[PDB]
Amino acid sequence: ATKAVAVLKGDGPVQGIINFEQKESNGPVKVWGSIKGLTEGLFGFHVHEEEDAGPHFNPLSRKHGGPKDEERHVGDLGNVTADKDGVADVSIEDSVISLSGDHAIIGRTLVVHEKADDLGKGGNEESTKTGNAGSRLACGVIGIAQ
Ligand SMILES: [Cl-]
Ligand SMILES: [Cl-]
Ligand SMILES: [Cu+2]
Ligand SMILES: [Zn+2]
Repeated sequence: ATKAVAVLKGDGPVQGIINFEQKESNGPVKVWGSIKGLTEGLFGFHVHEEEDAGPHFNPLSRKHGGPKDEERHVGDLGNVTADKDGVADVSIEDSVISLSGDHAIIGRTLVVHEKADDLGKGGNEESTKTGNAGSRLACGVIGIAQ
């Protein structure tokens, strides 16, 4: 098993610790943790390309989708849901991201957005790029667990 952590920080109050674990080099990745400082609602949650306003991590050159869509970016992890006091519990199992190999998400940037991801079902081309999720509230590099 390979383990990773991203520490989400932003310019506002949004912060959190997100864990990743992958038992087999080609097995599903479990993603979990809590994000605080939000407001009640749905917020886009993706792996972005940045390592060093960049696009979603997309090594296979696909269009944007929800996590369970046949057409999606590798980074497309959908939405997290925060309650009235601004806490979202993240618990995701994903088959497309990986922590090893040619397309490993290690070193890329995890992002939580200001608004909801429309899962590529929106009425414009932007929907097929970013899900119309808007600006970033918090981000953090995905690093191998120390
Ligand atoms: Cl980016
Ligand atoms: Cl907005
Ligand atoms: Cu995003
Ligand atoms: Zn995407």
